[PDB]
Amino acid sequence: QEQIIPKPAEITLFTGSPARLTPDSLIITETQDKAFLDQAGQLQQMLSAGTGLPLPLKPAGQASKKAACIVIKKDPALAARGEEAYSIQSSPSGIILSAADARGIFYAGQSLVQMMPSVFHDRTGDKSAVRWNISETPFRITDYPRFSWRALMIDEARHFFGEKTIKQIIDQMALLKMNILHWHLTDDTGWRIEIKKYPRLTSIGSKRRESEIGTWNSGKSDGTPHEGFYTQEQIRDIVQYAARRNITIVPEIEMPGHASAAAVAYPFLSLKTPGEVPTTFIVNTAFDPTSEKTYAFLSDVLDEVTAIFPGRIIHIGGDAVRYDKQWKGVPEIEEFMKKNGMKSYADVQMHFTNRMSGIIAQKGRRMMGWNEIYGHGAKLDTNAVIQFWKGNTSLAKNAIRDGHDVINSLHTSTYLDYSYGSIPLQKAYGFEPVFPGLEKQYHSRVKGLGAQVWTEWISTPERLHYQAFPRACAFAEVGWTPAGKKDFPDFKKRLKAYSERMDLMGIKFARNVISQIDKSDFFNTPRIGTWTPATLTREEHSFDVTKLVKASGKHTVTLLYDKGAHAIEIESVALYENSREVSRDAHAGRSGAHKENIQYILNAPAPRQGATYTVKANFKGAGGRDSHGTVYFETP
Amino acid sequence: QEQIIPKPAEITLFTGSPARLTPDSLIITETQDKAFLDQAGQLQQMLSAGTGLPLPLKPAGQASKKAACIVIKKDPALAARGEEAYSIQSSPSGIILSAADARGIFYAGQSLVQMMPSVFHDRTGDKSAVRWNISETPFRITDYPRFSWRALMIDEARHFFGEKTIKQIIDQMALLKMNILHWHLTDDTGWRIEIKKYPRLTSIGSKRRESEIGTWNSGKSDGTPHEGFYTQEQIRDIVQYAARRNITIVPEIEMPGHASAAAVAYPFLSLKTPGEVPTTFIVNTAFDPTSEKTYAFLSDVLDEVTAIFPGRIIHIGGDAVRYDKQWKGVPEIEEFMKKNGMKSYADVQMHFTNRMSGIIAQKGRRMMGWNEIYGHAKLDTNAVIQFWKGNTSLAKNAIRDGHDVINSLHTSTYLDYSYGSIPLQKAYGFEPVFPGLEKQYHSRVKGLGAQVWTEWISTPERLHYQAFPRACAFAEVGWTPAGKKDFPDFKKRLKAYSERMDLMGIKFARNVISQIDKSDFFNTPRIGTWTPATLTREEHSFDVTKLVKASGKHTVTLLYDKGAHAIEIESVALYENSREVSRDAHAGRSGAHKENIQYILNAPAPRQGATYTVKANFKGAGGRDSHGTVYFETP
Amino acid sequence: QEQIIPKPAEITLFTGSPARLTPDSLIITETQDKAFLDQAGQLQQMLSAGTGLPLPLKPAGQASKKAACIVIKKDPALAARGEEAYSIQSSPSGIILSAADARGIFYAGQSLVQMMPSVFHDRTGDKSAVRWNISETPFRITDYPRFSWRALMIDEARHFFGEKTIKQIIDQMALLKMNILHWHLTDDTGWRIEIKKYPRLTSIGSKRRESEIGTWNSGKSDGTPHEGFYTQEQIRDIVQYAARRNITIVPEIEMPGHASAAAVAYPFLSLKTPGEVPTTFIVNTAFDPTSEKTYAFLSDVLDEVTAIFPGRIIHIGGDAVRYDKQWKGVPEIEEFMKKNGMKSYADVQMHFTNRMSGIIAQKGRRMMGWNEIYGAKLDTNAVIQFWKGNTSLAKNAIRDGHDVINSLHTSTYLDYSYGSIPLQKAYGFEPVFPGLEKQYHSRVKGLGAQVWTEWISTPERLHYQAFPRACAFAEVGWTPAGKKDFPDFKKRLKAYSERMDLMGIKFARNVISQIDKSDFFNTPRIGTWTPATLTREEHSFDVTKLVKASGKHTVTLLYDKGAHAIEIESVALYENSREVSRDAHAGRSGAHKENIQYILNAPAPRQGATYTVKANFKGAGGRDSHGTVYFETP
Ligand SMILES: CC(=O)N[C@@H]1[C@@H](O)[C@@H](O)[C@@H](CO)O[C@H]1O
Ligand SMILES: CC(=O)N[C@@H]1[C@@H](O)[C@@H](O)[C@@H](CO)O[C@H]1O
Ligand SMILES: CC(=O)N[C@@H]1[C@@H](O)[C@@H](O)[C@@H](CO)O[C@H]1O
Ligand SMILES: CC(=O)N[C@@H]1[C@@H](O)[C@@H](O)[C@@H](CO)O[C@H]1O
Ligand SMILES: CC(=O)N[C@@H]1[C@@H](O)[C@@H](O)[C@@H](CO)O[C@H]1O
Ligand SMILES: CC(=O)N[C@@H]1[C@@H](O)[C@@H](O)[C@@H](CO)O[C@H]1O
Ligand SMILES: CC(=O)N[C@@H]1[C@@H](O)[C@@H](O)[C@@H](CO)O[C@H]1O
Ligand SMILES: [Cl-]
Ligand code: NA
Ligand code: NA
Ligand code: NA
Ligand code: NA
Repeated sequence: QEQIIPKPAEITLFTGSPARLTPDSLIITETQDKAFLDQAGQLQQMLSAGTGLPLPLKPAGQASKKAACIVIKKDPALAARGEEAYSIQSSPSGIILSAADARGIFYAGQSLVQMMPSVFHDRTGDKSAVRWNISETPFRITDYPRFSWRALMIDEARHFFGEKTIKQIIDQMALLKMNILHWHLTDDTGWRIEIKKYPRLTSIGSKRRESEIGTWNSGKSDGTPHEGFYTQEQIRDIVQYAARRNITIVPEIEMPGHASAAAVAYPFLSLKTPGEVPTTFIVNTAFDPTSEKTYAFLSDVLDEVTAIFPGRIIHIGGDAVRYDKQWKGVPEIEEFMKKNGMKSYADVQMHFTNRMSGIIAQKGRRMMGWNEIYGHGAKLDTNAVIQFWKGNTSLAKNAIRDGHDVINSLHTSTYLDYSYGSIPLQKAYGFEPVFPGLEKQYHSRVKGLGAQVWTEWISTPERLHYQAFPRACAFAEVGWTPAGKKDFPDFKKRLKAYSERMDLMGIKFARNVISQIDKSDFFNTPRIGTWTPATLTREEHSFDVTKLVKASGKHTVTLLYDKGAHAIEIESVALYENSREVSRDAHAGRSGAHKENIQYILNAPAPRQGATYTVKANFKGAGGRDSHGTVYFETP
Repeated sequence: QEQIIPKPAEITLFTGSPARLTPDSLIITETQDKAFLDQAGQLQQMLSAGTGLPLPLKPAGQASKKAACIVIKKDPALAARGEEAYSIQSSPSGIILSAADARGIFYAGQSLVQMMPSVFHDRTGDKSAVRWNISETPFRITDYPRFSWRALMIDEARHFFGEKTIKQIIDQMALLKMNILHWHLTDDTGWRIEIKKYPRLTSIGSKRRESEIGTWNSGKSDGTPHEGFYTQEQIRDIVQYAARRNITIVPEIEMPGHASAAAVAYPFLSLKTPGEVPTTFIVNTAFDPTSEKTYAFLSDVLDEVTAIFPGRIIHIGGDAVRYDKQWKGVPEIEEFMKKNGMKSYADVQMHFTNRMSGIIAQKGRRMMGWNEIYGHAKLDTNAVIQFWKGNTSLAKNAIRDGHDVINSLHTSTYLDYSYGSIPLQKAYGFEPVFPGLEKQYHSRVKGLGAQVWTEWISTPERLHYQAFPRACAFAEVGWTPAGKKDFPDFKKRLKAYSERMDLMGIKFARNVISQIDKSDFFNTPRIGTWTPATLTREEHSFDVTKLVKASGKHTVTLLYDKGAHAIEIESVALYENSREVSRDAHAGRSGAHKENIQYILNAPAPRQGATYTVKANFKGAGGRDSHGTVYFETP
Repeated sequence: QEQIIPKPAEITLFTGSPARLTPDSLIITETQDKAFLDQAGQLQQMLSAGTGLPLPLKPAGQASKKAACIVIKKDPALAARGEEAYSIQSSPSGIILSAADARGIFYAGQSLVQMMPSVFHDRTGDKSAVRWNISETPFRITDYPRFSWRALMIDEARHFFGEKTIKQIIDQMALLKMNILHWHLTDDTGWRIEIKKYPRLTSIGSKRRESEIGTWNSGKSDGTPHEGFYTQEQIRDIVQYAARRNITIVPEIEMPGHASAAAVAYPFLSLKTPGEVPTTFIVNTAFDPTSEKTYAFLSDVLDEVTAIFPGRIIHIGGDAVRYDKQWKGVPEIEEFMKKNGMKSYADVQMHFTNRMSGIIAQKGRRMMGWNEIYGAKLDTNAVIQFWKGNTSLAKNAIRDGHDVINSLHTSTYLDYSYGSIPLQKAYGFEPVFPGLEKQYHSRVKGLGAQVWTEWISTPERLHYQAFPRACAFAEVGWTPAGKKDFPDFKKRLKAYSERMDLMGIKFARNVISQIDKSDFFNTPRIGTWTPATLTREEHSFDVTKLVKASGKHTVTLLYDKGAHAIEIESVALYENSREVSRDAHAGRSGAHKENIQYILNAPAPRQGATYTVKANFKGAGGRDSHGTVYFETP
């Protein structure tokens, strides 16, 4: 049925047969705007490669007749919905793609691919036999993002991955309509940008002798040198590759902290420069806030950043320095503080980060940073963007009420380096970027969200995939789909289909995740009973569903363990019409810490007026009766 | 691909590939008989939309052997088997559908449909993706019905469903080759046929304030008015729609009982007319059999019935009046009985139905009624007797007296009953020839009828649930030769046929189709049992040395019989002497509920002089009180 | 790679869509070599019938490049790899079949068949519904056999099957690229070759009253007469049937032992001729080696053999006579040993086989025999077939100038059960004798697998014993040693089995999923269980050092000894404390074994983390159980 991730804003389904691309189908451009023509050509190349169909570009050929073509239109009425909005009208007569801005057409194409057979992505095989149907019926889609900032961050400073890997990540982002690549390119353990005025930033800072592994303070090492960096020509190519796929790159140059690799290259940049690039991930060196050379150096670097990154926003990091380890007691710090009348080390960081916002602004750019740039001593430039990642949400809300745009990256929801125990798939999908205590008038200041793939413990592309996917798919939906249309069980079904595409595209996403059952699948589902140690003193259990049996069809009963030392063993679940059985699903299930076949399918008859309907479930405690659970009843 | 329900009478399979309908295929008529030409237009129109292929009608001689074409022949050889017989000769040379009467061709086309992909029935399906193969090999089919009367009754008096629903029912009947729609159109709770001479029959009799729900005497009501009736224009349109699909409509005007709606419309028609159309289903009002105006009124009604229903037979119901509630101690009745020398209230009823049989005969029609109309001024010998009661001697005597009889034993054919009361198996096992009837009389047993009473049926979907799939079983009972009936095979065929019902929108009962029944194994070898004593060990050995004669798949079925505990099955293996040569190790459970109780073993080509042993590892589930039987099928 | 059995020697895959044959496809020959034009017509006939496509032959230059065409070229470069070598270049623009010798084109065709839908083998199947793709991508194959002698032996002396059955055996051999049919046609219990000069060999020797069943000296029999033989016309027909499919027939006339049938027909041929053709399989009668009549009679037989069997090599068996039962204490033997100075009965047999090898050499042929023929003079060109695992003897045979074939009986005797020789043992067989030095390897020309038929009385039982282990021996004979891979072979054997089904081969269906401890001599062991360990349900096995890549790892719990099995409920993989994969299903590991393999999805490993396999199992009826837990990577 409907399988697009993100789920689009407005969908209208019609009855009949769907559109199908054939060897006779054409792509017609009914506009002269060349931005739309460039998108049309890029759309032709993509669709032809994946389907094998020729799909040549023509403004003529009429619209054939019984050969559904692709029509690209420029519809001004969608402009109220932003430059990323588009509409799709699909029927056997035609497939019309419209947008106010050319970027909408690209996203229309991605929706088109996701409504076609997944084999589109196969690099092998006979595709001349595929039925290239667009969904299962005719339809009208009007679509647009809830949030304008839908970001994925890749940390290449902790471990470098390179052009091939990041282009493959960009491909996943575009297919999910994520539009910001936050590129964390500098940190203590690596510097990954060629700066032509300062060659040692890469010739020294891009190489280290070994890497700590396992976890922080593991005492374990791989004893393996690690190096890599991007040349400025590579960065230009990747910027272009991303922009063609509707993605703006936000570069991050960490400061005043996370500066070890830069300091080793040029030791005057820090008051406590390490002897070599750190081999452990527990070292955080800080730039010297008391020497103009620091600011002069950083401004020269930022000059080259702006020449090769056209995006308006530059991320400085700006998270808190480890004051005790780095500045406390250093004479250059204490005198600097006494002179300028500063009471705290945090005041010294605020001074640095405020000065950098003026340096960034004088380059025609806009500064972004982690929420410490805002506070907790003068105040920060109102134009600065704040990425919230930790603390009381009152800090983000205070910044919003003071006039800052905010990106919600609360680390307990969005840090993809964490395990699936720490952030399960349902926690990623249930993330709500708009802080709940924030008054409605302020909501438009929450521009969106960012998911972070930190790479201390990620050294291969396949491990990067394992950590980033499938949860990045959830964040793409949180960023795009209207809040009122979010639906976690439905998202997980669509995720199964989408996981075929990830396989064919080489993405080693986490396996044991997509098909789990969690209690969050059932907030929108009726509850018909429970079990307790007391109800386990019998094995036959009856639950009334009279009010829920309104029509013929399939009903799914789920016995979901909640807590207790013991699971339940389930023999069968049946539906009774009055006192007679009319459907039974007999199969062994176990609902406890592990959930094994806990869903039972019941076939309801067209209801008998005046009859009662009862779900009867035969189950008992497994090794004991300390078991609590809930019985859910789905009526699709 | 012998999927057809009902099972055809004679089939001979060949070797090779089957015929396939392409966009080149044609339908050519090899006969000028107009009845065949009208049916060919029907066949072409149906098949074109189902398959999405042109399938053009071209006069004979324009047959290109590029593509297999459909040939519609007329073969007088088939007349020995009646007007509904036909033959299908299938091969890439072409598909030849022959028949002595045009009705045979229609059924040939329905069989054609059940041999093609089910996508035929999907209206929005991608039909151009399909290969329209007729079954899977060449074949000759010589088909005809065992019984001439294969009827389904729809009650629209209790609840009215209307034109769209009844055409949908007619469609399912036609695909199952059922040929009689018994239309129960009047009863106590409704009158659904427009009678122009007596407009209150519909203006009053077709409306009631509310309906009892749940069951008789429930004390529950839906509080919802219910109304509806067919105009005579609607009935003519539905008569033709049915006639196109080989179905004769037998109308029923209930009498002398089930008269409440007629009486309330015209209170002189009953001695105990209710004050309003009953809101419950326990009220059964009787026409007044002592008054001439009653007979003249009903004779008038039947005049209008005959004008719009072309069928030869008119049903009156004629089941017993509730004598003690309606007639006993009523002065008119008691004196009528003295004047006529009658000793029982049944005598009064029989006088009424006897007289109605003459009134109907004089209109050039035949009366039909339930067995109450038959006994030992008198009953027209051309009357048809339909039996709800299992009384073989009464049917014997009716046959000797010259009556065609129809068997509708209510404990087997009443589809308003639950599946506990009448399981699918019991419907399929129904034998219309009354048990013990001497063979001399079998030929007057003209068929069967299955009844959908609608007291507790208010939607088309619930009508489907009660009517199907047991109506499929009766279609087979009525068509298939008795010696070719095979319930296990019917169940396999029904599983396929239910795909068609799904796409056609028939909300049949889903849980009743794919059961395993103990009767399935009556002629399957028994290699062992289990008892509480044998469940004290995990491993169980059964000798099958004398049964393993060829390589291939052997099926072990561990079938629970009785006891408080099921058995949980870990694996079943085949041993050649002391060597394991096959093991099916899926988890199974056989008890009150059946969970994967069939185990597939691959036998080697048998080795001379070797012992073969089925070893089954199983134990009691929760205890040892369990008995069952182990069956062994060869390929 | 492909699904072809045997695995080709060199494969190169590319991205994209595969070549596809259509009704417009043609077969084009770009060589004038008439041997290639002949193979091309035979290929056309075979492919058009299987696919239902017309596939007409067209000359180079008169074709439309609309559809993919098959192009047949002669490539002398492949000559260094022998006459059976070939290459295939396939893409949507064409399918080029190349070979140095016309025999290679036939094997190129057999590989094409295995890369197309299996409906090819269904004579009645719906062939027009099928997309005739050559595999799933463009590819380049260069292929050639490792061994030149890839033999299957069928014993029709013990039980006669006949022409229809041997031809369907030949069809399998050809699809598997086996090139030698070793035809065991004479023995104690039957003589199956018509010899016109000695008509009693078949009129007497081809008939027996009944057959022993069960096992040797069972005392049981079937009370059923059994008879049959091939006429010389039938032989010539089967010889050319094999030759059209790249197979040379090596006939076998057993001597000096296994002679009962011959002797009963002509009693002067043995010193201990039985009274009737034996009806048990333990009787082994010896020809009389001390009498000139025997050699004259056998030379006459071999004259007729050479006229209907054209191949260079004739097999005599030559295995040891039952000396104590047949020759010891016989006056003619003891006097013959005195006259000639022989000290052992084996010397008498060696004199016999040595002399037969000269008789066979004088007819323009090469003698072949079991290792007893090597250990007046043995013809230096004789071929030695080893049922005995004796490397020093094979080395000496090679040093004395003999080609040798390896048929180690404990690995290649397909009359044995699958317990004695499981599929994996057949596949793991190495024809190069263990310990043989490299300089001698070139004289190991291949292998032979033997279907003895004492206990095989039907074609279907022949299939059950012969297949699928014959499929493994086909791969041993052809595939390079370093490209062998038993798991991948079982994967391909699944697909090859559809072809066997459609072609009527009643192969043993259960054996591909058998598991033996021998399956795991080269698989890591991550732990064991013992009566000690069975006191708890949860068990933990470290696999930190073994998790190196993403994908499916397999845990096998294999019972070794003890009076009790274990019942298994679940097996899970843990990354530190995070459960990351769980295979929950019921299994049992004891005298019989069910579902004892558990499949786990490893993520891309996290450097420095610990990976732990956790398994739930307990004792079945007790705790006297010992086992080994194995761990396989993807
Ligand atoms: C602002 C920020 O996110 N800093 C670090 C980040 O660099 C990374 O090390 C992460 C790993 O979980 O932990 C954070 O404390
Ligand atoms: C979410 C997070 O990373 N929190 C802190 C962070 O401040 C980091 O800088 C480090 C300092 O030691 O410890 C972490 O626990
Ligand atoms: C919540 C839960 O799964 N509890 C136990 C489980 O830990 C396991 O010990 C087994 C014991 O029988 O089944 C369940 O009773
Ligand atoms: C002759 C006959 O079938 N009469 C009634 C019928 O009208 C219907 O009410 C049915 C419901 O089961 O009960 C029968 O007694
Ligand atoms: C006859 C029968 O099925 N008995 C089963 C019993 O064996 C056991 O499985 C139990 C599970 O708690 O359910 C019972 O209904
Ligand atoms: C040399 C040789 O293989 N001789 C016999 C062979 O004839 C056959 O009887 C086989 C059956 O197992 O046993 C072998 O010992
Ligand atoms: C090694 C082995 O299988 N031992 C089993 C034993 O554990 C128990 O299960 C018993 C049940 O029948 O049978 C024995 O053969
Ligand atoms: Cl005998
Ligand atoms: Na569509
Ligand atoms: Na407020
Ligand atoms: Na003799
Ligand atoms: Na672990």
